[PDB]
Parts: sequence; C-alpha cells; structure tokens
Amino acid sequence: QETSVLNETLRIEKIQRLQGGRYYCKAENGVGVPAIKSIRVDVQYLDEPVLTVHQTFY
Amino acid sequence: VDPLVATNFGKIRGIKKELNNEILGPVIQFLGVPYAAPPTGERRFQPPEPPSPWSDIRNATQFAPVCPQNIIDGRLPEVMLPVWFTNNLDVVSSYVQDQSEDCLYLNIYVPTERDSGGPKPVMVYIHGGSYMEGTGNLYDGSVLASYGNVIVITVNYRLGVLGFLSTGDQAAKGNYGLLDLIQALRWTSENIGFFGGDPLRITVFGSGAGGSCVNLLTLSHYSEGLFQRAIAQSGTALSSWAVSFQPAKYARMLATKVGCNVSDTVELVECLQKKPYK
Ligand SMILES: *[C@@H]1O[C@H](CO)[C@@H](O)[C@H](O)[C@H]1NC(C)=O
Repeated sequence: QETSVLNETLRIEKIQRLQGGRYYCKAENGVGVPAIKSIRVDVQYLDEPVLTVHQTFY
Repeated sequence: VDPLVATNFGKIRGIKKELNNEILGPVIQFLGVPYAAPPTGERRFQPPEPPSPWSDIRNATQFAPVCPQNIIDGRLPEVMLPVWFTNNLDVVSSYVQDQSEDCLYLNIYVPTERDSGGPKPVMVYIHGGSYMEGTGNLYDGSVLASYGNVIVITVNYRLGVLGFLSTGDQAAKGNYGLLDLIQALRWTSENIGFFGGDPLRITVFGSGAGGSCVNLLTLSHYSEGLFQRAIAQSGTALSSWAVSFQPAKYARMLATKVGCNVSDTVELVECLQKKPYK
C-alpha cells in the first residue's frame, strides 16, 4: 500500500494480512541527518484448513 | 517341400512357410517339438527329464499347448509387460487359450538358403513378461531367420507356480522354468546339427523378463558350452523384479489358499502335487 501519513501516531484499525509489513518513522528538522526507526508489523492469522484426498505389483 | 528330419528321439516332419515379402525366401517351421518329458505327476516341481523317443514320423506343423496361465485380466502387472502385449490382450489371449501342464515344447525356424557356406548360427529366443505368462509362439522367427540366414528357436518353459515355486529348502528348490530352458538348450545343442545348425554358435536372446532369463543363464555353470553369446533386450538380473527373494513366504500363501499349509515343507509340496494345476 502507498501509505505516507504525517503523524507521530500510526493507526490502522481492523488490520488485515496485506496491511502487514515493515514500517519506518522518519523525523527531520533541517539540522543534521534525519532520524529513522524501523519496525515490522506481523499480523497473524489461521484460516480454515483444506482437506483433500487421493487414491492410488497390484 | 516335405521337411523331415531324424533326431536322436525320432523322425520329425516340418512345414514350409512362405513370407509376405518378395525378397525374403521361404522358411521351414517345426512346431510343437518336445525337448523334455511332461512335468506332470511326480515330475511337478522337479527338474525336467529328457523326452521319450518315437518310432514313427512325428508331425510338427502346429504349436503345442502353452503352459498354464491366466492373462484374461486376472490381475496381471502392466508395468512389467511390454505395451504391445497389454494393449492387445484379445489377440494375445488367442495364443494361450489352449493350455496344458504338458507344455515343454519348442519351435524351429530354418532358412531355405548365402555368401559364406557351412552350418548356420542358432538364435534361441527366451520370452518373458513377469514369469507368470506368455509363450514363444507369440514370436514368429520366420523373417529373422530368412532375412539373416540364421536358425531361430522359440521356447516354452514352465511358468509361475508350476515353474518357480520354492519352499526355501530341499522340498522345492525352484527355478524349474530355468531348468527347462537349460534343457531346451541341451536339446538344441544335441539335435540342431541335424537341422543344419551350428552348436558352436548358439546365441540366446530375450526381452523383458526374457532378458532377465538370459542374464541369469549366463551366471549358471549349467550354461557352459551350451551357448556362446547372449543378447539382453530391456532385461537384467539386477532389477527388483528379476528374482523372488521370499519364495517360501509366497509358497505358503498359495498352500493356505488351497488347503495344503502344513508344518512339514515336504508334505506341503506333496499336497500341492495332488492338486489340479488350474
Ligand atoms: C495524529 O493522528 C491521531 C490519530 O491518528 C490524531 O488523533 C491526532 O490529532 C493527529 N495529530 C497530528 C498532529 O497529526
């Protein structure tokens, strides 16, 4: 997702699988090198399993 | 014309055969020639014995009965048999519809003619799909014999239970089918000279399990001097299905199925010898 928000708080309500990933907070003021911090949001889940079967000298 | 040959066991009459080809010369066929005694009665599960002689002229104008078998989709293994066989069982079935335990017969194809002169080479074809079925009668050696100017022989040996049952001890040593093949080669060595064949140039060849047979024969001392060359098509003695490593196991399953599963292996075999081959 293309997600550039100008806010000291990141808020994602009712998160989804795809909304997961690596986010970085960039902070700059002109003096020196911008400050960056990284974080990995790891949304977790467990869908319903699928069960299939196959048949098969002599 | 009227192919008659006198062997060590008696006079035999053959049959002339023309080929559907203008360059190929005709051939002489000797069908249903006995190379061993019938493996019936006390001779079941026993090595082959030489054939009995005859005083008249014996006819060899038609194939003899084939060894007992059940290929009418009686749970045969397709992965081991040649595709031409499994894909045409209706025709194949016609070649093995006439069966008997007395099935130790071979067929001889003799060319009627080239270049170098002298006794002609003998090529003995050993058939085999899974050791349970088949017959040399399926392989017409007429063209190979006529074209190559060589003698071609097809052999019928004991199959499946009757040909390979073994109790893992002295009660039944097994390899009866191989012993028939050895015996057929013996007969050939001793009588093929009467047909113009060279016993010093005998080549054994076979495809599939037939190829397995060829290699197994080359590892047996019983083959010394019998033949000089071997051709193995799509078959070896090293494959997983070339040899039965647990004969006793299967021998008892059979016995249980027919009510012959007794403790004593000797009594078990005698019990089987009383049962109808079918
Ligand atoms: C930042 O976002 C939060 C919620 O996401 C909001 O309540 C707040 O007013 C915002 N403030 C600024 C300065 O962006």
